[PDB]
Amino acid sequence: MRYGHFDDEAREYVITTPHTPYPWINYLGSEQFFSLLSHQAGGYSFYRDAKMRRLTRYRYNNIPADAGGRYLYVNDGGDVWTPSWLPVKADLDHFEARHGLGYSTITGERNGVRVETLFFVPVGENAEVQKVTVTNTSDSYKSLTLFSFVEFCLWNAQDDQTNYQRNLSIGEVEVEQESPHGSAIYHRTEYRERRDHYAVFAVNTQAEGFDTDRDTFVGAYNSLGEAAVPLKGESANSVASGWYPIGSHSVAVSLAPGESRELVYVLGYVENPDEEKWADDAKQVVNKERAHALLSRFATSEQTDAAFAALKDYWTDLLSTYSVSSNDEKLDRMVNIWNQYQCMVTFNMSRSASFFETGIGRGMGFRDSNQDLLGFVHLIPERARERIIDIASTQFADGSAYHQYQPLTKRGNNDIGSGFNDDPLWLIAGTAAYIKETGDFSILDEPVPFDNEPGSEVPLFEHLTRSFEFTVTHRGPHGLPLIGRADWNDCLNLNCFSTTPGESFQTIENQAGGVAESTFIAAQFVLYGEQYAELAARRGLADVADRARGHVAEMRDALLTDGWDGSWFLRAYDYYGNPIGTDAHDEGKIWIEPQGFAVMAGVGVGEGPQDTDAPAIKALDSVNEMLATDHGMVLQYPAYTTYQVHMGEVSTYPPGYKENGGIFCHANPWVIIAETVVGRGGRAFDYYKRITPAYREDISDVHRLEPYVYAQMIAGKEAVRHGEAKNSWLTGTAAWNFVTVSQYLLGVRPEYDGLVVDPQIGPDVPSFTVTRVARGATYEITVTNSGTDGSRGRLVVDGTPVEGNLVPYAPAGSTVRVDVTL
Amino acid sequence: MRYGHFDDEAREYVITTPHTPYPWINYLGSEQFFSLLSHQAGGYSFYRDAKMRRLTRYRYNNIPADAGGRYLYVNDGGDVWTPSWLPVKADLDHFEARHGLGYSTITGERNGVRVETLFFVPVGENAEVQKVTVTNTSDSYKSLTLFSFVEFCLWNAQDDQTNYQRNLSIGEVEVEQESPHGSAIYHRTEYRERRDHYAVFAVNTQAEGFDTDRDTFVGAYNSLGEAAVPLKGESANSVASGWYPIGSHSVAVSLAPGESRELVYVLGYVENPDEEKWADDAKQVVNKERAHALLSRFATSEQTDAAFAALKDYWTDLLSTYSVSSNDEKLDRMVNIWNQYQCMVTFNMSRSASFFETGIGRGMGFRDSNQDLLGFVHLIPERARERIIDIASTQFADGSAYHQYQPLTKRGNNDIGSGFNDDPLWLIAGTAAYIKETGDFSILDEPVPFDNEPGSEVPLFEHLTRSFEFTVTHRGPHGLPLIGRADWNDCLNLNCFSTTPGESFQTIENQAGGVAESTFIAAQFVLYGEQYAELAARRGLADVADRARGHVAEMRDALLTDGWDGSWFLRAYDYYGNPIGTDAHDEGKIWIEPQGFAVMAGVGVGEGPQDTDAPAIKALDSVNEMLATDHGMVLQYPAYTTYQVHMGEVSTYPPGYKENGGIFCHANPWVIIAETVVGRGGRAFDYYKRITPAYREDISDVHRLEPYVYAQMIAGKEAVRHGEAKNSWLTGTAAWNFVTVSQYLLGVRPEYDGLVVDPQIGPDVPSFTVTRVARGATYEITVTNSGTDGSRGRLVVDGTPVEGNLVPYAPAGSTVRVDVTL
Ligand SMILES: OC[C@H]1O[C@@H](O[C@H]2[C@H](O)[C@@H](O)[C@H](O)O[C@@H]2CO)[C@H](O)[C@@H](O)[C@@H]1O
Ligand SMILES: OC[C@H]1O[C@@H](O[C@H]2[C@H](O)[C@@H](O)[C@H](O)O[C@@H]2CO)[C@H](O)[C@@H](O)[C@@H]1O
Repeated sequence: MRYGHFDDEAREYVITTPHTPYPWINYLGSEQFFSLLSHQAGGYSFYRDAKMRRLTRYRYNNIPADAGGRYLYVNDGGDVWTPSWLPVKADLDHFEARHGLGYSTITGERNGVRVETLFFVPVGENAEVQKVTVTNTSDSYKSLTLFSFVEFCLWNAQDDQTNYQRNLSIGEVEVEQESPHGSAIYHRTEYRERRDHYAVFAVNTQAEGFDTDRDTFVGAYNSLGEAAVPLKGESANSVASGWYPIGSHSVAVSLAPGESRELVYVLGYVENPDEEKWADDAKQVVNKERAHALLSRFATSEQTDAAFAALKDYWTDLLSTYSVSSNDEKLDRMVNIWNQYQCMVTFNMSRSASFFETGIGRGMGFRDSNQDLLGFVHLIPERARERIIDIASTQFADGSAYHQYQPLTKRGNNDIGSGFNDDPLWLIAGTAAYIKETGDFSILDEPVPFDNEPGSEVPLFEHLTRSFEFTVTHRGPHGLPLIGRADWNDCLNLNCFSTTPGESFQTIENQAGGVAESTFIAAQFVLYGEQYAELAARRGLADVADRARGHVAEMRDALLTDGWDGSWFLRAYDYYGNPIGTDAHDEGKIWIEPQGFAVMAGVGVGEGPQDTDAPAIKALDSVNEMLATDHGMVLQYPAYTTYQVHMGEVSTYPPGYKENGGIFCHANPWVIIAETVVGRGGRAFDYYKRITPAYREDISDVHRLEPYVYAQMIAGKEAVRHGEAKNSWLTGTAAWNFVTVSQYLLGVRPEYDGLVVDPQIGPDVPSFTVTRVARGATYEITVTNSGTDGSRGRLVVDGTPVEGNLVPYAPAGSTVRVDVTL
Repeated sequence: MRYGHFDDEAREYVITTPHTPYPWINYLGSEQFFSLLSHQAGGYSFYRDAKMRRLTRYRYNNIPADAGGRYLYVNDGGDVWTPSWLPVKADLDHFEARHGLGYSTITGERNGVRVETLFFVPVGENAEVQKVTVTNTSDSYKSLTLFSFVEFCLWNAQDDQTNYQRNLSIGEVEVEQESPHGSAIYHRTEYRERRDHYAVFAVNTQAEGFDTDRDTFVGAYNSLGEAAVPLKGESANSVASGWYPIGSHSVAVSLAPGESRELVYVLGYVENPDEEKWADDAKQVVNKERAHALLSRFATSEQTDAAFAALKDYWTDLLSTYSVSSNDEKLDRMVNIWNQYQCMVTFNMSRSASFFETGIGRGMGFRDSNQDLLGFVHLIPERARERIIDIASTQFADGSAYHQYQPLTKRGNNDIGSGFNDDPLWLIAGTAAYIKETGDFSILDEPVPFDNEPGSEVPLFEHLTRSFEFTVTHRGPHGLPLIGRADWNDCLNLNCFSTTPGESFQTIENQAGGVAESTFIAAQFVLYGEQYAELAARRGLADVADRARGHVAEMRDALLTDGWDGSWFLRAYDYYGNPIGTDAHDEGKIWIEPQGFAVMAGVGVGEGPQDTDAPAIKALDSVNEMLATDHGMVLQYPAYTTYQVHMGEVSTYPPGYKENGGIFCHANPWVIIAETVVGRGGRAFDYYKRITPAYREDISDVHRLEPYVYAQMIAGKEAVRHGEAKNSWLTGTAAWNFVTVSQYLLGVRPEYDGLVVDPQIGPDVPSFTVTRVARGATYEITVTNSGTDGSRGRLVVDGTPVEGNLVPYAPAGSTVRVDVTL
């Protein structure tokens, strides 16, 4: 199956039909106000946060899945149809949806009329802009009347979705048909309350009608695709007290054959200071200064078109700092465009919102973002520097770290689990990278506070220390670090033991005590121990850059003595000291995570890939023998047939699903560089094209999802719908896979002291040109691949031959030639 | 407008059409497993708790509102229609829905075929039973194939509704078409987990088909009313791994004209002990012992019909202990049947679940139930005695009381507000009543624990004490009690002061400090102070029955000195000591609550109703002048045009809505007995028929709701949709209105020492016969009304004339004649 294709030259994914398997969406807006739009126009919009400021209403778990998005109702002499197809689901002459960078296009054609919409949230404007181009393709005349639809969300998801007792009575909105530039509306529910803000919906034509109550608009005994006003041929011009409010404007267009009209809408998170909140001393009308302007800069096609480019350039500039030329377009589009893109949504989304994220329970994770930053520091160091400090601030003076944080209020959340003992080291992982990208040792000296509590601020370095030493303090009799609530994945909870339903495994209570340990953590800390022992050293804290350096080794050395199976690494030593993931169990002998993660860190790594006396090698050989799937590497194997009380949420999952014998994309990219690390270039790549969606276009139907995005969860060999990927769009895999090709496969990877060129792509890719902007200097890396396992590139920089993996950092505005053969 | 009528003789409300304004529902099941069914069959089912054990999926905020209930798909030679009309919304020949006591009937007729369903949850069976009677009314032959639908809810609402990341992968279910008695299914999602339970769906015929995945059943690009399998003429026999699972069974029926077939379904919260959980040592199949039986007792029409009666009798017995004979059927049906019924749903529902209650955030309230018990002690004292102890147990040794409690785990909840300073006295209000009903001073000596914490248990008396003295400790410079988070209604939060959105006013933080006081509380405590000073006295704690007695008076006396406006009672003294609800403000001078509640308690009450020098009188005169509406008495007046920072959630509401100038039914019945208390019988009644739905049948369209139920919130004079009632079905008004007629209007009201007959019904009702079962003896109260304001009844018990309002308690099996003229 296939439903579209990639148009690289245009930097976009094209879709043939609305009969996609599952709704495929794009993420609009990269700064403060993002919108989510299904190729069906289905989806919704929010400012900063969607838990709290959900501009508009979406309903998951819908029948059919996803009826309800931004819609245009069109009546052609009693004919009502929508190009979104949804909701009316009409017979279309032609249809197509193209995803873009910051935007998407929806175009629909029924009965001699063409409606095309441009969807985009443009830069600087906390508003989703829409540019319509209803064009008439008929010899005859078409005289149409157009209905625009939207369903506001009363600003708050948890309260809105779920709490109707207070909620149905607060829905007051204002109308202003005679607006300066056209005619609009202003959802202001709760504004009389503490709110000093609202949303604006408009069109740039004097609307000859409108509506602001849904039932009024659609009438009872009804569906969306059966909307009542669009069929009546005009608008009931409802006005709302209570219940659910929507925005609409009645518009008619008359167009000679081929004739056309342009219509621009403007949905905006409009907002005022408190003082100028009111147009009254009554305080009964909303200040509309800051919204008149809004719809004011977006009131022609010249401006809407003008904006379209602005961002195009925005992305267009944006992709430069890393790009590629090769034979494997499949590769190219994903690094170049679509993956570097998928990387971005995450920087901003954390894992808050997706179509699998109700984006209520989830703000931004400490762990998901620190790992998210890697994928992003190179997109925009400046923006990134802040996150480090925004995320670091959710740091306890304990060293212990807020599992996550509420995006909007920028404050810690205990809402979803607590006591995850690996978090603390993340800080170092993403952070240490900042500097590699920039050389900015400035951020260490920035002062970062503890828990957001003022007066506590310390240079960000203490946040690196605290977390480093959190482990050192917190480890088990094996010298192995403690798992607590969990290492990485939250499905491994040794200290839970629970038979009473109704309590999530992440909120559920965690029992005091243990001798319990994670080898996945120990692994990470052997990577990051050094991450900070060094940065601390360049600090001139030489005496404490060794202590730190030493604690890794006790730990380096205790991760082979005590976490080794002579074939693979132990998943963990559970609660009373017994192990987990030994060959000594029926189910779950091999767990992929210490495996990939302990080789990236370099543990048990020998002379070459030829040498098989290297635990590195034995360790990967096996995931190869055991975990590895054609679609990717299941988390561990085999999955469970019974509920391991002692472990936690892990076995709750049927076999083949998720953290239970499911392919956890995220876990996968960790192992690849292990292949590269190891020198098994050919293998890694095979892995990377394995869990990779560039190469996804093939069986769009196996996936049922977006062929352009790294989706956590592609179903397991054990499961019936294996090759079933869910939760696309918001997986650290976006950030961790870019990494690999960024830095380990295409081996263009930075350091504090120079740019390191070291490819390991297997023979599949024999030639490429990587251009990476570093420190202002462009590096043009033309490379010759011949594929020897354990082969390496020799560098010839600027015509002269050099030693190292390394290139000296070059003065800006300078352009530098690297040639490396391997 | 009107859409049905009352059929008293049958004890049921009948409906003509599915084109009701808003969905009208009934509550099935009175013990452990209740289901909610819209007359459209729309709704859902749960065991004990619906937050946690939602058997099946409902979606609020649906378009149209409420597509999705229990549905039967019928195909008549390629013709698919549903009698629920919903979801397919087809053209019906004839249609009708009758609500019942514990059940409802849905009957639909299209194209020469008749399908009638009986819906009921029967006694002892934690299952909703369905009895279908597809009958053919045609001269020709109809050969049909029938599809039954249901959409399971993965047991947990908060997790299910909102949390799709883990959720879509756990949906494993089992099928067994060849079941002993017919063919069925067993939603067992999470069962491999801590669950030791599940649900069973069946029919009693070998099903010639089935389905257990929704999309599979309906296919994509689809709605419910456009289900895909019902149209194909057979079932895809889906089986589910992950996603949303449903239950269906393919059934065909062939019937001569007038010929008919009977079909019984059985949806059940089936459950096992842990040990016998498994049919395997594999633990990969669900024990089905306890479910085979389930569908086993319900596998003929003889048993289904047999059960129908059992409960009919159940209610049928149930209404005896209080009933009436009069001219005002309008009155009769509500006391007798429909109100005493509405009373019951509440005992069980608290305010957890309604169609306005997502029934996730809300378990059972301390305050809503204590007040709920009043309405119910007489239905079933035994059941009631436990609640007192179940609810009392959510009592802090502080005296301070858990605002509410999680129904299922039976434990306190801080989820929704905390620090409500009136709660504590509720305990006395409902509890003291227990005894009046029964004489059971046993419950005081029951031992009730504190916070559910063992070892703390004390006779329930300390729970009466604690709460009594909680106030005494907690009062303001006026000697008035403190409001804290709130008195009664949660919209009056003096100590909040908040301009930052996103925090509910009940969870939001409450500021330490105050001189803030509620007069509504003070009022209550003057009613309950005595409630317990006496019970304590009959204890022989005479020395402490006076201290207690005294604290009322300081308080009786401080409620007129300090809470009086010479016209009405002060709503409260706010945070720095300034008052609220004085005639001294533009908005909100008169607040109905101290008014009704301070006259029920008897404060400022004079010689008669003629006397107008009585604050009682001035106080009600005014609510009459100010608050009183044709539809009922708005909470206070006038409502707000601006947000009183100091007050809290109160002004967030537009004028005319809810706790803001909205008719708060609940507040209303408090005042009536004030009229009765006062002697203004004629007025009270006028009030009671005023906010009363018996008399609701009139303009079914003003209400948009169930004409048989007390709905909190009927919109205000100030609001546009005034006469708009929302949130029907779960208002303490059900419990508090029964009270009034129970005890004050029809004046058949109990005490510790005898039965008190004292009507005050105004002249509208000149004659009645009340039969009330007390202490085993039936009391037949034939009464003669002539209506003098301040008139009273003289009693002639058993032919001989007596003095008092009082009748001596009569030895059981005895029947007693009361004649009273007034
Ligand atoms: O476990 C891997 C990754 O999962 C994230 O936790 C999720 C997880 O995705 C899901 O499979 C499980 O069912 O629910 C939890 C909810 O938190 C988490 O964000 C990461 O820390 C973790 O590494
Ligand atoms: O306030 C009266 C009654 O209301 C209940 O609190 C509700 C209330 O119904 C609603 O109008 C407000 O918007 O929300 C709160 C949520 O708790 C409460 O159950 C009662 O205590 C109270 O007397």
